[PDB]
Amino acid sequence: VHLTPEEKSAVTALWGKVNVDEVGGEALGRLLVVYPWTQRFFESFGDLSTPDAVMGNPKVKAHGKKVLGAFSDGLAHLDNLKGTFATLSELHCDKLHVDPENFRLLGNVLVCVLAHHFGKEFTPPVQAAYQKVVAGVANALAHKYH
Amino acid sequence: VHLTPEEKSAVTALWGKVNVDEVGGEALGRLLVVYPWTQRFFESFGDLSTPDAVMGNPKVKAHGKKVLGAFSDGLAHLDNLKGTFATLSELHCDKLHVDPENFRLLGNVLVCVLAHHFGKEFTPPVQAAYQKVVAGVANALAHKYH
Amino acid sequence: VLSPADKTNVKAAWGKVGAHAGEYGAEALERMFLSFPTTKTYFPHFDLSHGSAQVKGHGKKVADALTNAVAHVDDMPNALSALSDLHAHKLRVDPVNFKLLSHCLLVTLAAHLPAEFTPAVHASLDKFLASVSTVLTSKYR
Amino acid sequence: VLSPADKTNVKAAWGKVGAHAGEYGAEALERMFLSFPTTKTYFPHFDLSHGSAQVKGHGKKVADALTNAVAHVDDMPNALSALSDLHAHKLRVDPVNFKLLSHCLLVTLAAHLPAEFTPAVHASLDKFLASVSTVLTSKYR
Ligand code: HEM
Ligand code: HEM
Ligand code: HNI
Ligand code: HNI
Repeated sequence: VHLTPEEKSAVTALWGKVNVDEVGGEALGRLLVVYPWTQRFFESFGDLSTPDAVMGNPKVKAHGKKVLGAFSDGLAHLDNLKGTFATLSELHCDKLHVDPENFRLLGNVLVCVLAHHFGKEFTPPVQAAYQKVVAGVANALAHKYH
Repeated sequence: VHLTPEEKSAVTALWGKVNVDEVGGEALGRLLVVYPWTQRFFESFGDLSTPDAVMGNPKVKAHGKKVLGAFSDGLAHLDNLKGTFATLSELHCDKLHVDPENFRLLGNVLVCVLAHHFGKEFTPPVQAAYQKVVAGVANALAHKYH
Repeated sequence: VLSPADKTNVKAAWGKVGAHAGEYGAEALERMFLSFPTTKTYFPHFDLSHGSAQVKGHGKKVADALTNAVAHVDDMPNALSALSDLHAHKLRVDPVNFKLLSHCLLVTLAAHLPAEFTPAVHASLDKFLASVSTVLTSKYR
Repeated sequence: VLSPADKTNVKAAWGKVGAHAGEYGAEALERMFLSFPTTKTYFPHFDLSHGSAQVKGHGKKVADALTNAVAHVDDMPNALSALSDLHAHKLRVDPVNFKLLSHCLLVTLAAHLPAEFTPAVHASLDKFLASVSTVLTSKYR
């Protein structure tokens, strides 16, 4: 949460211009191509033997859509991340058993995804804003491990 | 991330046999040898240029004494590792700048040291236990981040 | 990685392992499964209760493997080819676990070889299994 | 080194980099100092602030270093030795800073080369840095 307002205003700002319909599938899809092992959690989804394969899929995109929401949700609540992701922290840890290290990887893929969509507009300071954020979320998403 | 009786008793018991003047040195000395880079927060310890030089460094051997004292006392307060390590968290974080990853590393090194001294007595159930302590402790020690 | 000296050290450590690698490898598994349980799923069809059958056999599996890799130090990506495909595509093993088993494997050597497990061997040994782990999880598709 | 498909793309990623490579490298560095302040205590002698030329030439150094590391791919430990020896030994650099710089590099490449930032090059590029990262890490002591 510990973000200067300047960063806080910068975030929502950029955040607004985001295609909430595409970005998440972009992120989660990329997560699988870049970090394959992570596929071991989405066998329920289908063809993921090739990139275009993984990328095309509507579940992967359908899902990232849910994931992003959880992010928007997080952004709208920086002073309460731990609380905001509680059941998720359980779902991912207790039930699913996702290694918390993949929370950080997704967090950084999201950052690459944004960067890809806003080009030069995703400036070094803005990125800095987001890193404090994606770290804030991966970190509270793994709390039921703490 | 919680400790049962069977465990609590097992962890206390074995620690009872831990020579608080030799484990730290070993644990800290191994960190410096196994994970070289950790050597950067200890350049004012003079020489640590070879395994031996490090292992026989009254500075090295010294510091691990207080590092393990740190553990030994935090092992008394298993229910509030967050309090017990509060002041050390700020230090290594805001002051020292030790990446929280090296905390998971120092603990597994320690566990490696307990196995090297108690051989067969450091049985799996024994390790399962000590693992949770080093886990909470590394976690506890990375608190002033997150 | 693992400089020449490391090559030298790894073999020193191996030497004293000999045919022991069956209990040792099995004890690492045994231990890993207990200390970090999530890791249990990669084996949902396995009986891994202390002393168990499948555990011991699989123990030889992992062992023979490391001797192949050690005797094959410079030829690691290829000499270990069969495995990569299995652990990456079929198994899709989260790399963190190769960190978990590697640690346990280490706990075991140090518990059965107090004179071999020195700070120099240690570093050389961890680097070994790190280098084996990398080549075990790099192939993913 | 790794998948010819991986060298295919990595070759083609720096194929549109060209003369910008110097500048892209410095953005990564700049990105790395702003998002991960701690990395700044490795350069306590530079004007780590905006526009510093120090970062500039420096980024060029890293970029070329990389281009150079793209060339001698199948033998990076070799062609990057003087470096293995410089960051691992001379400066003792925690590998978490390598993962950080590599990440800042993908973001820079992503911000400037959208059409070339395909998931496939993203994976290919990220592995290449995992490796370059290791070489400047597979020699500490
Ligand atoms: C920290 C970033 C992450 C966030 C915010 C997040 C969020 C979510 C959310 C909101 C759900 C909805 C579940 C539901 O109620 O249907 C979900 C499901 C799920 N997530 Fe994540 N997640 C993250 C990282 C990961 C990672 C790294 C993995 C592993 C690759 C993962 C694997 C899964 C799986 C397997 C499901 C259930 C899919 C199903 O319904 O079958 N998540 N996640
Ligand atoms: C030191 C690193 C490791 C080595 C050298 C190694 C080696 C091997 C070998 C040789 C086999 C059997 C190949 C065959 O004959 O079919 C195998 C199987 C297997 N390994 Fe590993 N392994 C390592 C780490 C891991 C880790 C970290 C996991 C996951 C926690 C794992 C999970 C498995 C599983 C699930 C099988 C298949 C068992 C079966 O159904 O037959 N391995 N491994
Ligand atoms: C390699 C990095 C590193 C790691 C992983 C690490 C891990 C740990 C762990 C286990 C997670 C514990 C319990 C621990 C405890 C301590 N450390 Ni650590 N320390 C590290 C680097 C240091 C350094 C450097 C100091 C000197 C601090 C100072 O300013 O005096 C230090 C000092 C201490 C002190 C003494 C502080 C004082 O005199 O005021 C304690 C106690 N520690 N350190
Ligand atoms: C933050 C830690 C850090 C990281 C992660 C890192 C990662 C990398 C990577 C990743 C793939 C590459 C290719 C690389 C390449 C280089 N670095 Ni790095 N370097 C780092 C800290 C430094 C420092 C510090 C210097 C010298 C600074 C000085 O005092 O001039 C340096 C100098 C260099 C030089 C110049 C050498 C010379 O003087 O001839 C090259 C080339 N590098 N560095």
